[PDB]
Amino acid sequence: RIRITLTSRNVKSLEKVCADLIRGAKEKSLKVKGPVRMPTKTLRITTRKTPCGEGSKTWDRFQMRIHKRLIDLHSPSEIVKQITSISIEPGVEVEVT
Amino acid sequence: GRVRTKTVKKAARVIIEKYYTRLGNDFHTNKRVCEEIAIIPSKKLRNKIAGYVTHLMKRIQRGPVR
Amino acid sequence: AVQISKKRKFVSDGIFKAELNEFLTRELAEDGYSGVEVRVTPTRTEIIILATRTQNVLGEKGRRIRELTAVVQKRFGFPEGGVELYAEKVATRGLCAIAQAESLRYKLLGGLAVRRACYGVL
Amino acid sequence: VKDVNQQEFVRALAAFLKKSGKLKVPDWVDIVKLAKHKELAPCDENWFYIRAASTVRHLYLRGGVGVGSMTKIYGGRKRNGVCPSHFSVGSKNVARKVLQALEGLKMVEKDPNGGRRLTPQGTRDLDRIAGQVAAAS
Amino acid sequence: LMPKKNRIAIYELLFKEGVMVAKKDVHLAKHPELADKNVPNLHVMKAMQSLKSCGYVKEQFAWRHFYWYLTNEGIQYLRDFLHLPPEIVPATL
Amino acid sequence: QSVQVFGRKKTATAVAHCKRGNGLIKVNGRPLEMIEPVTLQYKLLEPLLLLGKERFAGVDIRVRVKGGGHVAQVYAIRQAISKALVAYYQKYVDEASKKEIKDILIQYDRTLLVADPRRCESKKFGGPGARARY
Amino acid sequence: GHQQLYWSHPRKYGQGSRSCRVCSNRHGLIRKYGLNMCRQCFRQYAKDIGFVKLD
RNA sequence: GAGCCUGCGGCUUAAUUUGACUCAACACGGGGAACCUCACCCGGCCCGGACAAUUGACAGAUUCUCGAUUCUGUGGGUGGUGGUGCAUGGCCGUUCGUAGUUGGUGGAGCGAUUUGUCUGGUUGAUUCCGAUAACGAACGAGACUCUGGCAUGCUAACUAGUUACGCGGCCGGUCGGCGUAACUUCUUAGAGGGACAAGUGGCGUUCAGCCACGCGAGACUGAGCAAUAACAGGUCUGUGAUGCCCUUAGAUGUCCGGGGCUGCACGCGCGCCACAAUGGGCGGAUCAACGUGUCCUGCGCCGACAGGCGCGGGUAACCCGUUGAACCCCGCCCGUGAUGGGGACCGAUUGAAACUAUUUCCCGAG
Ligand SMILES: [Zn+2]
Repeated sequence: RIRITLTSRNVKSLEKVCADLIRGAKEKSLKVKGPVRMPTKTLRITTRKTPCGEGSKTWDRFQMRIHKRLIDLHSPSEIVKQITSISIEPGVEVEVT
Repeated sequence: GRVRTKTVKKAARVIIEKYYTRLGNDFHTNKRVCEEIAIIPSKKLRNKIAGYVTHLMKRIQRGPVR
Repeated sequence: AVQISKKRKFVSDGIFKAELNEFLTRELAEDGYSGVEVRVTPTRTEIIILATRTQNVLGEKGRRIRELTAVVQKRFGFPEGGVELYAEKVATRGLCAIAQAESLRYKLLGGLAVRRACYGVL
Repeated sequence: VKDVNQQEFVRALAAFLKKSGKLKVPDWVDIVKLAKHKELAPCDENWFYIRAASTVRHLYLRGGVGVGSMTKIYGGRKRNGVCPSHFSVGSKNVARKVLQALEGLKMVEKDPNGGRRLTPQGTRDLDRIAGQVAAAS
Repeated sequence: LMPKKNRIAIYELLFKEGVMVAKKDVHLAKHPELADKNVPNLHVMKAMQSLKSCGYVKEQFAWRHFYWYLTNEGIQYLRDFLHLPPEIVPATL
Repeated sequence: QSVQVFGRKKTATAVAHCKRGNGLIKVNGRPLEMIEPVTLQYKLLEPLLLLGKERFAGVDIRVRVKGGGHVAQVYAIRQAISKALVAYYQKYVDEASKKEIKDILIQYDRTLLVADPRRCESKKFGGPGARARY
Repeated sequence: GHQQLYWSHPRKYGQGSRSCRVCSNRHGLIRKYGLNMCRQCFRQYAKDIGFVKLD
């Protein structure tokens, strides 16, 4: 069995390649496990706005979304090589195992 | 702060003059008409429009609005 | 290997996207540089470059395009042939902010006029 | 050990371990201050039997603890006087000398996981005391 | 105070590929690209500094690093110093 | 053959499992009448003395609580044992009594059946808490 | 010689052992998430790296 | 106000480590001061050195050796925590997030300009209604965006769990640990719903709305982005942002152990109880959450505490971790008292290095 994870930065492009992967896999009559929704991790960086000591203690709250989706697949690796080459888009990282 | 803006005032009036028989005195039925007729990228804005149309319909059946 | 964690992988990616952006805005700012788009794919890292004029960036037989390919592979640690750079020509550059920002900057550095150059891009 | 007063249970279970004088009861650790965040020594003379009964009680509830997490259970608020009071672990040696004492009584087992669940005899003696305190009320 | 044997390793490597990248740090022990020798970082940033002042190389920078490119004139200067025929050509050109 | 109804305080989520027995009211294995906050003893016995002793004799509910604090878990228990009981009267019994138990709980305390939407809002800079400003 | 006294101080720790990877400054450094850049410059590349303000 | 922790004047004089002093100065410069690096202070190795001669040096606070395109081979190549933020940009604060600006056409005036952009009601709002020589729109406001409150409805989960009966002790009941059967209440995150002044009553140019009741997860809130602009309000000490000037090889980059953590009284903000009595103590008992982790830390030896040693997990919903958090809850002790109140001032660990205690702990200390 092969477990391919999907770690991305945008949710709109994550669920797109995730749905395009399971559709490209279920059409080959393969046992695909459901998309596991890993908890998202935000990257908080509270930086002072002004590059000096003048201000009213105004801070800048930054964030960065990190979404991970797990996809398992029990099938030979020869049938999954071409499937991994059709759902590749910028913003999402593919980790085949 | 229950006062609508010009985006809700104008849209709720142009939707009645083009569609009067469509909208009744129910907000939930009027809410579904705006989905098929108008194109709005927000859901909270649609409820404000359909909500004000319901207020206008009570005035229309009562008399001619100004 | 180092087993880069995801919290430090996205940051290491975003810095490579930012450092390559600043290096090209200081080098390709004359040919109308507008940005780059990366696609992290193993053994084939296609790094496209968006410029307004790409015929001069190529050269006689692709001389300047070979340097930048050999420039980032030595600073960021890319193997031989493991990185591929492509040059694309954008359209309607009037909608690109940095394209019009560098446009009138190269004309305001001569002290000609600040009202003619501004109205020229408007 | 539940279904009864957990405070009256350890008050009754400590008296059980006192009658059976088979614990370790170290020579010097039984007369020192218990935790770092504490101010003075425990006012009770048989304090080692009270924490012993409390130690088997927590192992009856949560297993695989070990002496590393036992000091977190008996942690408290440390008085810094002028600095803000914080939380600190209780004591590592007190938990170590009280765990090895129960292993001598065949109540706790050792494991690479650390301080595994109570022995069938350790669980046996706990419910017996739990039944006596229920009948007393 | 720069030796001669390292001068060939820094210029021939810059000849086979017209790109030389060095990090701006005057306290670095050894250059990453110059691993077979013990060439310090000073012998990479200062020996290349004389090429720019004489107009033999073009430099670029991203906050820590130099991006050197052998100009057409600079390659002619290195064709006689490195003792190579006029028929060979670098990889970048 | 069982209903699991959760009770949510600030963070304490208490899910109650509903079964039928002969006078057994325990939470997390421990008996409900012997929880640490002896002060809040009647708060746990609140759905007992106004709902009916004979109507509460043939019910066995075991609650599992996690999160929140001490007092938040107390109000999460009474929120679990009350809603999970009404859900049993409405799913396995008739609604004639399911509304009878519903009316006696509401007339006494609404938060006994409706969770509070109150949560700890995000802190802002420039002050110690949410609104205060040092 | 001079190779045993110049820059001989250990660089293992301290505020000067590390600096910004952009401005080379040693004040307001952000050692979080492997940024290793001063705070006054992180605001300039917050959008380029991906730390956009979703708030 | 009390002791104390830091910040800035004032003093000190190797220099007390500089800017910024109403709002919009004083835990600010993300600056909680051992070295760094520190701009200040004083001593020195030093071409780890160039656009048109040895670097050393056991002998010392000088004897001689070797390398063999870089030596004032003879007026400019350059460095920047050095000045100028009353020369600047970029950013930021503030006015002020108070709600305010602009165009066309038409009207008034010779014209600059004015009307629109308004008496009133309402709204947080130039938000609407209404009025009206103005009409119609734009920016802002709002909408929007991420958050939180519910959805037993859906999409899925051995990197999240419950629930069903079986090997673990007690009295099959009653409580725990160990294994792959059903699906998702609990957990996570995707899609899509839900809340609009919609319903009733009352008050209102019966418009704009407002108020009270229901039903209901709420009659609903907390961020973000934030206009025409202005200030001589800060930033040259955040930048290979920069102009110019000063300083530029006895050096206005370092660096060596470091000196710079400094007091007769006044000032801010902040932690800590007092004026035990609602508190300190001791022993129970029992519940979080965001966030981080190549460093977080789990088990076993042993210190009283602070530590130390070997063995391990975790680049993470996988390990820490079911994050056994404190206050609080319960039992006992203390008691017209500067008391068990108050915690001021007088062995280990980190590193190359703590003296002017870095922190930590022990006893004393009041
Ligand atoms: Zn920087």
